Amino acid sequence: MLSGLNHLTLAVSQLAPSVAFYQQLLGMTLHARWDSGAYLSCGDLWLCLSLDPQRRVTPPEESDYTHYAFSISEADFASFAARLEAAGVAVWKLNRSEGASHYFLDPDGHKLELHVGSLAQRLAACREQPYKGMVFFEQH
Amino acid sequence: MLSGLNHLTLAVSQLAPSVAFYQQLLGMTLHARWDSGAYLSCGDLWLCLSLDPQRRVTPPEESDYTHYAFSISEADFASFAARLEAAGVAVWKLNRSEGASHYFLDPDGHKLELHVGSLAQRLAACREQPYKGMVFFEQHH
Ligand SMILES: O=c1[nH]n2cc(-c3n[nH]c(-c4cnc5c(Br)c(=O)[nH]n5c4)c3[N+](=O)[O-])cnc2c1Br
Ligand SMILES: O=c1[nH]n2cc(-c3n[nH]c(-c4cnc5c(Br)c(=O)[nH]n5c4)c3[N+](=O)[O-])cnc2c1Br
Ligand SMILES: [Mn+2]
Ligand SMILES: [Mn+2]
Repeated sequence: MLSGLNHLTLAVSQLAPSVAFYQQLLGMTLHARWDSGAYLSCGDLWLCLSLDPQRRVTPPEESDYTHYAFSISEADFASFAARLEAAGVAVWKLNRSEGASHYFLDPDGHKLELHVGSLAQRLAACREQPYKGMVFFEQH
Repeated sequence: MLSGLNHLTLAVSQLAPSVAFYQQLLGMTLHARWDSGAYLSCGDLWLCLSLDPQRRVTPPEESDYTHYAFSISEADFASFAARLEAAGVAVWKLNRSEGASHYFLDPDGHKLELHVGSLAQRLAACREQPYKGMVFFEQHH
């Protein structure tokens, strides 16, 4: 029985700039840092940056849809999305679905997202306007 | 203030095989499924598989170290790692650090991991045997 996500490891090409991105801009808590990576936490999330020479800065058009989204409150959303744009963070997708979403890139091109809402709320929204061929699995 | 990981979206090239891998093999709860993806949950984790034609089946040597690790209890580790090997799931890295770790691949080549241990336990272990040039940022409360 799996109990959830243990940690998220991001391959980075430059450790010093990336540590600033997640600690300074995103306000994550930096717990440890060594010559090959760093340990940060964002609430219940264990984020690990690993220095990888195989890591190339990938433009969004040369990478697939794989992305990682962080939870943020409705009140704090607008100001935080402005913070990243004011800091020059690039956007790789426009929000069109339900709930607040801001799609941005990290220094190495990792596709990140700020999303307001939970899985329970997304399912409820999809019950009123479902996707093409969508089916729901309810256990009651 | 960010409150944690909201959801993890994995681009998949074939929706049906990927949905089976995470629901059947990994035992995750499938909540919804449509022509372009599926919603699954793993404890506090919101997992979303999204069908992306841009997704290419990537062998482990052509992708970087980026990986996603799932929590598992000490008791369940051994049997679960045996379950995956019995089903033919490929391994992309051998465990060398503290705690039980099994590195395996999903149908599309996404590097996954089963890990036993928390960040607090990993930090405590690194205080006795630290990594090269490692420094700790403790506030002492
Ligand atoms: O010969 C040596 N090789 N070596 C590698 C490391 C190292 N580099 N990155 C990680 C690392 C840490 N934490 C994590 C996590 Br959490 C993760 O997902 N990956 N990851 C890698 C490690 N490690 O824990 O062993 C340290 N010392 C040595 C020596 Br001495
Ligand atoms: O013209 C159309 N385009 N279109 C796209 C979708 C769609 N496909 N995947 C996702 C989707 C869902 N949830 C998620 C999550 Br959670 C995530 O991270 N990505 N993601 C994508 C969506 N969406 O509604 O956002 C549906 N209907 C339409 C129409 Br009608
Ligand atoms: Mn998303
Ligand atoms: Mn790992």
